[PDB]
Amino acid sequence: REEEGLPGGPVPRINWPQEYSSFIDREPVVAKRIRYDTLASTTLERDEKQIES
Amino acid sequence: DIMVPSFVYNKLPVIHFLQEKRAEQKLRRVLDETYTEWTEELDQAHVTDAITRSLNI
Repeated sequence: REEEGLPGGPVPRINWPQEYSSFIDREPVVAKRIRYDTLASTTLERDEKQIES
Repeated sequence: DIMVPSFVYNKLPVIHFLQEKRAEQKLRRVLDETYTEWTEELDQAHVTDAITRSLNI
């Protein structure tokens, strides 16, 4: 995945256009987008050389 | 020259048998004390969760 260039972190299978229509208030929807967008922009990986050491 | 030798010769078989049984008992005890110890290591999911919290997500 890194060679291809896709985001390292997991990405949920969501259709935010539907979520916007479903929810009445944007605040929870915007917060959810902020969390997932931040999650998809971070590499949840550790250095397994030091860990094994 | 005659008596003690004869009685020693008579003793030999039983002692040999008993010592063989004793050695077998030692080997059996050695085997019986062997248990495989399965160690438990901190699940990496908690590490991933703590990483997420540190990000302020």
